Amino acid sequence: MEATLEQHLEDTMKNPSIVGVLCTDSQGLNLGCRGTLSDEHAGVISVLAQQAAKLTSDPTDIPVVCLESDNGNIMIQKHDGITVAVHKMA
Amino acid sequence: MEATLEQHLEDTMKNPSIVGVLCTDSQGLNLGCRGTLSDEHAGVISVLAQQAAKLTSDPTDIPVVCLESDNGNIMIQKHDGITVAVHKMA
Repeated sequence: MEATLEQHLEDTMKNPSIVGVLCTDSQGLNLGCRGTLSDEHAGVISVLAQQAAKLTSDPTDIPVVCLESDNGNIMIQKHDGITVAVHKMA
Repeated sequence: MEATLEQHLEDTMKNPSIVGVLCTDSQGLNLGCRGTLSDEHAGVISVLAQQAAKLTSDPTDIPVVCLESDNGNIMIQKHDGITVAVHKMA
């Protein structure tokens, strides 16, 4: 099959609770984003993921990072090599 | 009253689910720790807290950071000026 990140970001945003999504490589390159998460957030998202990884030794035990505030929650995890951040309200 | 951080760390560790605790200032200075969290983790804990703060504008809306993996969960939050990390198993 032929799948694109752009398609996947569109699919993800169809979830009514998801208000933003952003993907980066391990050095903060913005691979694509929608909604509340934008170019200015990619570096920070990548640093969070890279710092979290330092707090573990494997096997493949990559910690999920969650951020919670009045403006909702952001979940950051690696999937198939890339860093994925999802913002939900609450 | 006269309270010390050392006393507070001892108190915190009495919680049977808490296996580590560490406090830092905003630049990673280790103010005190017990259990699974030690000197080597203070810089990372501080960076996580400082990066999370960049993902918000106030008032006093400091995001709590959670890390979850096979080795449990770490919750990082500011309290009265300092960064506090607590590690629980699961």
